Amino acid sequence: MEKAMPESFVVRREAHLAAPPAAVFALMTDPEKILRWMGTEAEVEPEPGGLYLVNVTGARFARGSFREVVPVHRLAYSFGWDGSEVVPPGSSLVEIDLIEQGGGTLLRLTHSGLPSAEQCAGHEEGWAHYLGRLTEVAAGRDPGPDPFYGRRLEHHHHHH
Repeated sequence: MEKAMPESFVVRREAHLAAPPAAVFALMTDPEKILRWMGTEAEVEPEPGGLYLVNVTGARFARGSFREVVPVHRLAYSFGWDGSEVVPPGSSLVEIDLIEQGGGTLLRLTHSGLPSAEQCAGHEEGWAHYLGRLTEVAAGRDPGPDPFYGRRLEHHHHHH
């Protein structure tokens, strides 16, 4: 009936970036550049040994599980969007692929799993904004939107 990995439900999205594939990887390879567009706390390749991990939301993922790593090319790993319950390893699969093209760079995103419609509708809307925000950075840094971050000469408390 539905033993492991119930149903299928697969979501795929595409986007056109005017920047090369190397620039896109650099953004996901740099923990500080991410804070410029989303991410309140990120840390990658910390102590010797190499370890990619970023807390996109909350702080739940039980244990990491890298499947395949290919810099400036493609990435394969799972962790869930943490948009509901917890989404443990195997419950969903996230993959990002970079393809070089004459007119900008094409980025393909596939997210498998989605055991509930709320996660499907939430992930579809979540990935659209995430991908849309990334395009703004790829086509130009310093995003117009200021969901939380937006430094612009702010006053401060005077000494007393």
